[PDB]
Amino acid sequence: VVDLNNELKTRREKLANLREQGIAFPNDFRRDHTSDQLHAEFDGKENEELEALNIEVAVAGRMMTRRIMGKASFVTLQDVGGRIQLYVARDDLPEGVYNEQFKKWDLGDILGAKGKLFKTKTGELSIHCTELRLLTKALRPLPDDQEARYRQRYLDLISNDESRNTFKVRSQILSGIRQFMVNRGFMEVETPMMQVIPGGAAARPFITHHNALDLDMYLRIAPELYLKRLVVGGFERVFEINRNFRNEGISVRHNPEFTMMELYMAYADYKDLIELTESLFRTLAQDILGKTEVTYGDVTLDFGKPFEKLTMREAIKKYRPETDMADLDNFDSAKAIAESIGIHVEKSWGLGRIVTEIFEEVAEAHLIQPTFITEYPAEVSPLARRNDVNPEITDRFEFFIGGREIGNGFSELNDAEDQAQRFLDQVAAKDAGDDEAMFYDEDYVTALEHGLPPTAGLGIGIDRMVMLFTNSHTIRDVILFPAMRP
Amino acid sequence: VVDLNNELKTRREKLANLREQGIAFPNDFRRDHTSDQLHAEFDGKENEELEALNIEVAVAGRMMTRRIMGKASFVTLQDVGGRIQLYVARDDLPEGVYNEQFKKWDLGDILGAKGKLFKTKTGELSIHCTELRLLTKALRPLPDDQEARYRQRYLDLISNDESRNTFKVRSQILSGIRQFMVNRGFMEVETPMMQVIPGGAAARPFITHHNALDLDMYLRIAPELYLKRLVVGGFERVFEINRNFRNEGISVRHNPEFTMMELYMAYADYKDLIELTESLFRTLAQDILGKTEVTYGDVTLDFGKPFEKLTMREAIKKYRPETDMADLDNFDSAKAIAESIGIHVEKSWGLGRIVTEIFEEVAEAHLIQPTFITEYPAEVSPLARRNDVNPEITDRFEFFIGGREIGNGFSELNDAEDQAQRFLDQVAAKDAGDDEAMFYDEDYVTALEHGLPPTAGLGIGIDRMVMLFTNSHTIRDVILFPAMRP
Ligand SMILES: N[C@@H](CCCC[NH3+])C(=O)O
Ligand SMILES: N[C@@H](CCCC[NH3+])C(=O)O
Repeated sequence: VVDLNNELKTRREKLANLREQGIAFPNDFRRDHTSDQLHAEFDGKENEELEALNIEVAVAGRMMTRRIMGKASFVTLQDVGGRIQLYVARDDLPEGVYNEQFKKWDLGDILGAKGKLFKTKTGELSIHCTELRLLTKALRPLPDDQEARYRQRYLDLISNDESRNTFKVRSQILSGIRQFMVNRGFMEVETPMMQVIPGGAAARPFITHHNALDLDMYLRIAPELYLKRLVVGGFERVFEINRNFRNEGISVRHNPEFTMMELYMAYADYKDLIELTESLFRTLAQDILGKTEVTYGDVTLDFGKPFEKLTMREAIKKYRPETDMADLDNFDSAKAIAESIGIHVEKSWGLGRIVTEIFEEVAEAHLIQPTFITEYPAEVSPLARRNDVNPEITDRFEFFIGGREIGNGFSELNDAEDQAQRFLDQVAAKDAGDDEAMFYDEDYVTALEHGLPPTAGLGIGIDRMVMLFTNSHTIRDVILFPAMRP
Repeated sequence: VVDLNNELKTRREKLANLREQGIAFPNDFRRDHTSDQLHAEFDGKENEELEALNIEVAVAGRMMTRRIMGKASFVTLQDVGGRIQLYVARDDLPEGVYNEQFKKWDLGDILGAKGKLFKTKTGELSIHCTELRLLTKALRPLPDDQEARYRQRYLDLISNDESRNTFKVRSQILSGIRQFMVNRGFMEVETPMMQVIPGGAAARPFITHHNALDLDMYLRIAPELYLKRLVVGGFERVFEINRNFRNEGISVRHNPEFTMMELYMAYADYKDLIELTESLFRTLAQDILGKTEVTYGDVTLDFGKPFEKLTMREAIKKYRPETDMADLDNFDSAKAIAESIGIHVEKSWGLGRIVTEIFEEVAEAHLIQPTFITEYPAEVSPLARRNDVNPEITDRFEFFIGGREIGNGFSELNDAEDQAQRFLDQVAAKDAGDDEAMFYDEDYVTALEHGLPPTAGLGIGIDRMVMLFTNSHTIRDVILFPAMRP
């Protein structure tokens, strides 16, 4: 309440005094151990050992908790790898430090300590300090909606062990993805974030202006088209992990800027990539989580049993059994069905979009276990190769875990004449009402004209993947600094 | 001249015919070797061996060159890892293929081939084809200012072996940087690209608007301030490799969006990072280039001899020996010197800026061998810890190789009261004429108030590093898709 402004004014005056005494913010203390290391190597030893071993250490961290017992105290110190106990004794430190200084410090303050190890009555490992000092004065006290954890992630990180575990694991996932890709000869590239024409996905984009060149640019909604140019140029196995910016809304399972991986391999089809995705997940879970059966909320995600495969038509029939599939071949009856399950059909929608929507509604949520849905109507797949036997559908697949879309992949359209026509279609839909349709891209049609080998491309939502790997149930739990509404 | 439009119209009609015959863009051919692999494992064998070994292969690539010799031909095929020879014989292929098809294909076309290996009269390894077919029709012919190589990098990549070598090595550098960092316990993070207030460097930024939140955002000129928040939160060894966007101009050694690495380690100072940089380069060169002495243009960069260390004052005196250092302590005389060497002094400049400028001019170009310049006036170092003995300078360093700045690092300012005052300074300079000054950042002052441990941070220009590693002499040689003027 008002506790805070007193805390501020006290911590304030304490610093102005520290300045008069000398150098308030020293940067010469050097530690040599972190809690996790100390615990790891020494929690298996007893006090008869330690006293005789006489192993001295130096550590630094944030003073979390301090139990003052007159002429001796106990402080809990928290560093990058955990918390460690300190026994602070007035006579075992230099003269005056414990009284004129230590007792005058505050919780939140960063300290440095050095002393021999031992174990307290409780069995906890501790450092009997011979030296201890203030490194950084916390002008503000430790912490105390749940959106506070997102406006000031450092506070959350200091407090919540799980967050720090979550992100540590995120790094392990990326590191493991890269290790995996390179092992299959994929080379990582960096294409532009700014683009003169945005594309490679369906989304309203962010506009920016290059002051100098008098030119509007765009934050990339996807790097797809540039990565395919690299395949034209002869990089036959490229992948890229980085942002995309979609001017959508901050609806919790969304963030305006997220992390995606795209990978392309020439002389392969969507199947080759379906099978690649399997190994990616099944291998990462095993390596990063030890087990193949993985707990996510109420369910146990079985990454060990072969991922399920259904075509869209199959999925529609499986989750809406009363469905007369024959109605899905006709426009009026398919619109009837779509509206009978409560979908508002846009004026710009054609049959394939309607069917795709119906699938979205009736089935997506039920795909809890790792699932691949295949064979999408051409309409909704502007960059995908047509199917040989049925041109009305494309060699395309989506991938779902936990009722969410974790992946997307297809046999690439390298038919430039067709690719250009699908752009005109996308441009028509845009004029017709679709704020998410694609822009026509001449330079790309051209790149294709020079020849794009047959190729299969795969996109994967890195954030959502981490969620399923760390048991997070909002994307804001896997993004260090989510975009917060003012 | 007009050759092109004939080539187009011919390649056009050839495709319309292919469509009538069947599926023009097949995606079922599967290769099993790349040129580099074939050359690597088989260029050490003679023809008496090969004929008896009878090793069959399948490959695919772009038809680069075709010497038609009547009832037999030779084609050069180029894939991700090089070129490989094909012996195409009318009778050794299925009936009709060589005449009704092969001879009707074009250069640029992507093909797939299968056949037994052997060696021609010249000693070159080749594939005596039993099967060969068209995968992708090149509706446009192969290639033929030098800016063409940048407007259509796929063309350049197809033609120029060195480009493809350059980028392959870039990947190796990044991969090696990450390997290096993680080996020292650094954890990689991803902070925002969009930011409500831009900062962490001096540069005019790119503005964008989030349509929904009615809020202007900015492309990050640097991620510095967010990475330091992570150190407040307890990640004591973080690093991040990703873009920065500076609304500068496309002046060849610049690109509006480039790749930077930042790394922070708590309980360390600028020295600890100077020494880290040494190992980074010396180790990468050795690993990636085999040698420590490395050729760059006219000079041999000696990464083996200990990097040179000079303070700015030292450097000024070394490259302008007639300089009376005493004049550098006074404002009018230091401005006199600056203007006597042809520097226009801005109305908003103070002594430290003037001296820094003088250094820039007189010395930067001469720093050819790996060099660290230390001790920068406070004025030009808004986020750096003051020096204990001399508050007028900061514990800061720049790093130079080849007359260019490859690095930047300092002991971090964790004095919130001072940090806020330096912002007011930056805000003053901005109002006074500096299009590159910093914005005031409240949320950051606050993060510091909660306490930032003593820390040292290091920034490194990844692109410029690659240049020096691949002998490129423009940044546009290390960026797959440089920003080209319309
Ligand atoms: N660009 C796609 C991912 C790759 C699709 C296959 N070419 C997306 O944003 O979903
Ligand atoms: N943010 C700096 C790099 C890190 C400086 C040390 N904290 C730059 O853009 O040059």
